[PDB]
Amino acid sequence: LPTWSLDSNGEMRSRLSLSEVLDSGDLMKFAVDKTGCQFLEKAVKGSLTSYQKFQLFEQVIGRKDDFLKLSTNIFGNYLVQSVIGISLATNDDGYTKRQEKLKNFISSQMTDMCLDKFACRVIQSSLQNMDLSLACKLVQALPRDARLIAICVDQNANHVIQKVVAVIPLKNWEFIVDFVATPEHLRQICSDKYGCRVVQTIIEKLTADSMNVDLTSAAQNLRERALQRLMTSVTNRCQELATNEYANYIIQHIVSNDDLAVYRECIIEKCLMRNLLSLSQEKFASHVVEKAFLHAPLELLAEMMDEIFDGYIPHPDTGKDALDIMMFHQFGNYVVQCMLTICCDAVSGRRQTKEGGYDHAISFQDWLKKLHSRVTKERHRLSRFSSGKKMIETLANLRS
RNA sequence: UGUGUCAUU
Repeated sequence: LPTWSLDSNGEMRSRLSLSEVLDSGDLMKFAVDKTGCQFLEKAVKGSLTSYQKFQLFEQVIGRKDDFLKLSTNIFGNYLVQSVIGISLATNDDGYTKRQEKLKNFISSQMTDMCLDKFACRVIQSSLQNMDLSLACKLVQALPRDARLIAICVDQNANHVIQKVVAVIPLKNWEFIVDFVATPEHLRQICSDKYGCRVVQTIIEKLTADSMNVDLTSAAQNLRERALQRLMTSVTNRCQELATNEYANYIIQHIVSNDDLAVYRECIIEKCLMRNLLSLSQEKFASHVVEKAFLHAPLELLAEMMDEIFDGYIPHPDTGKDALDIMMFHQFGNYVVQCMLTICCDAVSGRRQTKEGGYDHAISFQDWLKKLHSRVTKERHRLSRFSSGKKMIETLANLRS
């Protein structure tokens, strides 16, 4: 800090005024100092005269280099966000110029700011607070090449994309949806810890659910088309995605959401059906298989059940079947528990059995009887395992 | 007996 602002202890003076700091030309020293910025942050929340604001506007968001330096600073980024807020609240003759300048500063450095731990916060605040027409311009400044992948998978920058999706109309970021849906991009992004979160957020915003009822019908049509395009791409690679350590959450989200029912059915038909035994033995895809059992429409559920009970040839020597394999498998056992719980819920009326113009209770009773018969026959081996004890207890609870 | 994300003074 400037010596004029210090005690004989080398400690920032108390009773310092905002105007002293503004007048001094030393603001940049305060704004990057923990104690100095703390003072500024408190001072700018109080009453400010027109000239105090004018000075803050000039010194904090008025020149590109100082704006970037504070925006990328651990302490200064807070002051930048505060001053942007004051600027937006001050409708004097300088308003338009200030906001255009802010848009220009940010746009010109968009990628670098998004990737920065602190400046990404300035971006997010600006996107939700600036006049919408200007916030849309920021979105336009996002890169469209490999740098956009870097942004999507970045620990900081992914939150910028999530903010865009939250507070900007789809038309402005539809290019991101098309970018992500490119086969090679989808692969990279979905297979990333942060990238998969970005894709899930996009899917959520593109869903015609209770949160989108305020869209005009024209906007709904734009959304439906973008969703259809993204789902086509996801469906084209669902085997790869379902089995992946991160992308399996995306497939689960789609399968689990009633508002995505048509896409749920595509996925089940495209990569799960005929692969249930194999996928049930996978660390990540076994969770997807469970969701499919839990949410499939009755006709597909019947096909799935039929596949487990009768879809596979028993081992030529031992006579072990798919059910034997899954019940004792480290991941498969949870799929079998899921099947049983579904059937018990249905028969005990915890799950609605009417669908497709028919009451399918008879089907659930049938599947339940097959499970009960297997569990009975194999009760001794099953009782050796937590999963087996659980199934035995599940059937015991139903009887009661 | 089996997986992630949810990040600044």
